[PDB]
This record gives sequence, structure tokens and C-alpha cells, in this order.
Amino acid sequence: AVSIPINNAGFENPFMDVVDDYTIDTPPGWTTYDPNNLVPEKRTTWTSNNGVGYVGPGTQFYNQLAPEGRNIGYIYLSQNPGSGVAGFEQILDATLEPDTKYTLTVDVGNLAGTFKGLSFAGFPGYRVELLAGDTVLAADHNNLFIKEGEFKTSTVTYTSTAKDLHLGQKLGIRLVNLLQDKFSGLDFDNVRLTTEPT
Amino acid sequence: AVSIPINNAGFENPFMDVVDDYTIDTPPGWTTYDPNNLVPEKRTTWTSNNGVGYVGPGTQFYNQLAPEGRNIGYIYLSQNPGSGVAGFEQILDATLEPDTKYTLTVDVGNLAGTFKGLSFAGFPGYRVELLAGDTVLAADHNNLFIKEGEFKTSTVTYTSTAKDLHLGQKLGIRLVNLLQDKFSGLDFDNVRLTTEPT
Ligand SMILES: NC(=[NH2+])NCCC[C@@H]1NC(=O)[C@H]2CCCN2C1=O
Ligand SMILES: NC(=[NH2+])NCCC[C@@H]1NC(=O)[C@H]2CCCN2C1=O
Ligand SMILES: [Ca+2]
Ligand SMILES: [Ca+2]
Ligand SMILES: [Ca+2]
Ligand SMILES: [Ca+2]
Repeated sequence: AVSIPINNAGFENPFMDVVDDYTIDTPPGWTTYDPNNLVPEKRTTWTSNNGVGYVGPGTQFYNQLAPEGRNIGYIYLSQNPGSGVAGFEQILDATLEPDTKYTLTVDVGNLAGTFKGLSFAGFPGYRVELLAGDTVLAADHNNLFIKEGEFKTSTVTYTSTAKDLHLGQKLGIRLVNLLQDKFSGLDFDNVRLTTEPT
Repeated sequence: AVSIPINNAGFENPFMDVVDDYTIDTPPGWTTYDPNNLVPEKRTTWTSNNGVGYVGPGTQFYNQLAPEGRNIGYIYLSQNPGSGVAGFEQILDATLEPDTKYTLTVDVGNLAGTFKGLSFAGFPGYRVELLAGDTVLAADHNNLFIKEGEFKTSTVTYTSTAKDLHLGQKLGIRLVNLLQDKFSGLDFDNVRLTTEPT
């Protein structure tokens, strides 16, 4: 298996100085996936947003460190459950090749605890998608159980054929908060994509 | 793990006398899932339809028999790729219970060969969904590679918590043809759902 490079794959940029601090602007390498217009252009804390968070020693919200490095990438939706889905997207330069198995892996985090009166109990559900063009080739919609305060690795696989309709289209990755329950913040880290062509 | 009963779980009803024959009406136990209005009420062969098919000895379209029994359940969409998704749905009497792991398994078939000038080469993609009410709790969107002429088992899992928003809602199953490529017929068989509550 050969790795396909992913920009800002660990959400390590921007660098953060203080544990549990966070940015509220889309991290470099990624764009905001927002089909239901839940995330504003002008960002503020306490409203729907995305960014990075420093999950380091002494974090109050996990029983572990970030899966990789210092930071995680998060999507927080304050709208009520059922309002839509949102998250991160990254379109790669690599294109879909025939007779190839693609393996997309990402760690998904269930924030625990409470912050200034807002409980982090509960989890909104996640979906990890592998795209070619605008088509979702394969996705893991919420199959893993993630305990409060831990991360778990999601794996998504797709195998192309020699006559796949989407051959030559750009590969893409989406990391989605399903907003199916509250607390509706969701963390991701350590994105990896491999191929095993013939 | 305790099995939850599923009506017409193997698509064995109606009974079929001739290998490779098929019905074009929704099988009992299931309804037609058709969010994009691709499947007509008045059914004809050669247009979008669903039904059962007898995959028995001497079948021309598989290198194996039906996963279970005589028949499979199919969804055939003749619209072009990208037109929408359709399939089967079944709403169960069982309701979502707290602190329970649900395991949904179904065999998915990739029809092979050709029939009267129409090639069965290619595969449209599948999605298997576990529902509570109208919410997709978990789904396997097309993660398995299925060779031409075989079936493979898809597994979908969901673990509920003690305060799940959808507790007490009816469980449901959807079996979906993604219409992401042609040939855009898709087979299913041997649906099973288990729970492992505390
Ligand atoms: N997901 C993390 N580990 N840390 C950052 C969370 C930031 C995210 N966005 C916000 O505006 C804050 C408000 C309170 C809860 N928040 C969130 O969940
Ligand atoms: N899926 C099976 N194993 N058998 C039945 C297929 C029936 C399904 N519906 C139809 O009207 C026929 C037309 C030709 C191709 N068909 C299909 O794929
Ligand atoms: Ca990281
Ligand atoms: Ca939580
Ligand atoms: Ca059967
Ligand atoms: Ca086929």
C-alpha cells in the first residue's frame, strides 16, 4: 500500500500554545462542508464553527492525548439535532485509478465533560466519506461506538474496476458531523489514505 | 446476541418455479424506498422495478446459488447514474433500547453476464442502513468489493447510549441501490439483525 499525501492531515496547523484552546476558522488544507448552511462565514465562539483544538497534557475533555501530534480538527454545530450535516472537505490532486483498493482511515473523537455550563455528554454521530468528483464512493456512517473521552479509528474502503464511471476524477475526503444528537461537537485527527493498485 | 425477527428476511416469498425468473412487484414484508421517484406504481419488465429473483441451480448470472434459500430480492434502476437512489425498506416492531449494540447483516450481490443484449458488467454501489424512526443510525455505504457473479456480506453496527435521542423509536432497515454506475441492478439476501443489550 502506498500513501497518498494529505494536506494538514493531522490538523497540526495552526500551532496552538495552550491546552484546550481552539481556533474558530477553517484550518488550512481543508474547506468547510456545509450543504445545509449551518456554519457562518463570520465566525464566533459558541456558534456553529470549525477549527483546531489542542488536545494535550491536562486536557479536561479526553482521557487521552490527540491521536497524533498536538491538535485535532473539530466541527461544532449548535443547531438542534436533525438540522443538517456539516464538516470538513479536502479535494486531492490524486485521481481515481482502475483496479485499485483505496483505504481511508481517520480517528474520530467523542468529547467528554462540561464547559461553562454546557454538557459534552452525548455524541452527534459521524460519517467519513471517500469521494471521486462529487460522488461518495464509500463511507462509514457512524458504525463505531466511541466512548465519552476517547478516539476510535474509522476505516473506509473502496475498490475501483477497470471501467469505473469515475475514473480520472479527483479523489476527495469528507469528515462529517451528522448532528443526530447532542452534544453536537465532533473531533477528527490523523487522516490517512492508501492505495494498492496492480 | 439475540435475533430480532425480520419479515420475508430471505425474499423467499413469493415462491418461484423457474431459475432466473423474477417478479416485478414489491415483495411482501418490504416497501419500496424511492425518495427520488424513480420506481413507478404500475410495474413492467425492463423499467425500474423491484421484486424477487430465483437464483438456483443453473443460474446464468452468478457463480453461486442464492446466499439463502431459493431467492434474492432485487432493485433495478434503468435511469442514468446520478439520478437518485432506491431500494427496499422494512420498519420493525422492535424499538431502540438503551445500552445495546445492534448488528445488521445482509448479503449483497453483483449480477454478472448479459441478458438479451443488456450487459450486467459493472455495479451501481450499495448502502445498507439501520434506522430508528426516520434517522439513519448507522450505514455501510459501499465499503465492500463484490466481484462480478458473487455475493458478499455487509455488516452495519450501532451502539446506543442510555440517553439516546431516538430511544423508543421503531427500528428499520433500508437496502439501497446507489445508482452510481451501470449495470444498475442490485441483489440482496439473508437479512439478519441482532441485539446484545445489558
Ligand atoms: N473540540 C475540541 N476538542 N475543542 C474545541 C471545541 C470548540 C467548539 N466551538 C465553540 O465555539 C465551543 C463553544 C463551547 C463548546 N465549543 C466547541 O465545541
Ligand atoms: N436481479 C436478479 N437476479 N434477477 C432479476 C432481475 C430483474 C430486473 N428487472 C427487470 O426488469 C430486468 C430487465 C433486464 C434486466 N432486469 C433486472 O435486472
Ligand atoms: Ca493531530
Ligand atoms: Ca460527548
Ligand atoms: Ca433467500
Ligand atoms: Ca455486475
